[PDB]
Amino acid sequence: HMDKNELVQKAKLAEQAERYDDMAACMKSVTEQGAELSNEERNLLSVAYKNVVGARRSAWRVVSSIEQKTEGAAAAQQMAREYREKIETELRDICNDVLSLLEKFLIPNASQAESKVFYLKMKGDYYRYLAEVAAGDDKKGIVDQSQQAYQEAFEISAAAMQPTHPIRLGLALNFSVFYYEILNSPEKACSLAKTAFDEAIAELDTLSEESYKDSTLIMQLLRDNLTLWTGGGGRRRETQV
Amino acid sequence: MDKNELVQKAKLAEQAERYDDMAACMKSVTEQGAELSNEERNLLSVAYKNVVGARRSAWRVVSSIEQKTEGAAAAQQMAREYREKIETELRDICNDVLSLLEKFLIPNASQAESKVFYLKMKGDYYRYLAEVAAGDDKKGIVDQSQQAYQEAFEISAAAMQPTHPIRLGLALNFSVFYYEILNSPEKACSLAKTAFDEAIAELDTLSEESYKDSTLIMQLLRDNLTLWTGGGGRRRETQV
Repeated sequence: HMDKNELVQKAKLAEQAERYDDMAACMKSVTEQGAELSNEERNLLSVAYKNVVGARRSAWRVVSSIEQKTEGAAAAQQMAREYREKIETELRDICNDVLSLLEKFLIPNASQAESKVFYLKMKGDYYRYLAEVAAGDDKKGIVDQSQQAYQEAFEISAAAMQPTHPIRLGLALNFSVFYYEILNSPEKACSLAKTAFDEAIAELDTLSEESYKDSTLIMQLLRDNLTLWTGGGGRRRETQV
Repeated sequence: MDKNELVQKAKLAEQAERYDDMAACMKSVTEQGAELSNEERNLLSVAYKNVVGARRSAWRVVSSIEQKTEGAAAAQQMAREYREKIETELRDICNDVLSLLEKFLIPNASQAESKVFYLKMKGDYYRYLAEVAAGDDKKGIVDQSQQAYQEAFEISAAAMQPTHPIRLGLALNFSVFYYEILNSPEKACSLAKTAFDEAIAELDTLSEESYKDSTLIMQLLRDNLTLWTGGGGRRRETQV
């Protein structure tokens, strides 16, 4: 059995090799050893599972579009439907894997506000991924679970973290996307993103260069979504005194 | 199920970039024992190139990292063991493809261009084995790759046009084999240059579609030749 250092070293090797199943298995093993993850181990775990589920999400959108495009061909549409359902099962199993890890190991032992916000955001993300493909009688509960987790994360970070903190900015980005795509609520999605951006830009100048670089990267994403969602109108071009 | 349904599933898997599914569909088609159509042959080879390719790239990444870590030793052992795990997956993939080629693809090939395709594929997958083999094991593997390429080469020189994409692709890969596996760069260059030159003389007779098919591979030959003969005193190019 590998100790923690060997598992982290192997997860980094697997990352460079783009072997994300291996990477996630290593970081799940690290997690279940029961010690609080460091910032870099948190990033390795989250990057690994995002890529693992990300392959299915992309494949799911492709096959869904083919299923919609072949509506006049029974055999072709049925084959695409069955293949989408197969991908969905994989996707749900990955989400349930992550959600179980968050509930059983990560969230209960998060002793600092930063890490708890990170894991509650992650819980919001993976219920959101479930909500992207939920289409039966469980969608309503899943959508609510996502919003509850995001909101709990928002509550802790609003009180414990500066608005420039990358975790708080990343939470605002994804929670905004949840409102836009899952709830079909563009006005709330935009005001949430705009508020987090405005609150950060007021303090951005006070950061060290390295922290500034980190914050600005996420603030770029908030800006890009706002511009995408509001088009040429709404946003007024900027000039400088 | 039926051959046609499996082919449709393979094409769906291709669009979803799920190459394990794609490869599994086309393996089942091959195992039905009927000669593959050109479309089926390309789906099979595309699928397994992607499946094996993921390990080939991972193996090179891990090898490169392993060769650039000199401060530690237990980390060095962990990097080696991870490479050996990737190696085992790579060999199993190659052995899977080589078994299909021996049992179904090469025996059922009724036309010259098909036999050259599969003999080239056999050369390719022994070459992938040769990329990771060591010692006495490597010699036999390299010989297997060379013998397959050479038989494909002799058939294609006799029976296929020099512009045929399969003949040109054989020249390209056989040339890389000479350069990289046999450490014979001049012979690799002469093989690439001769195939390129032999195809030039008949490009004028081709349809637009065949002209593009042939020249796309001739550009890969030229790319390797430019890479292998270096810039030397070459001045960078600008276009009016």
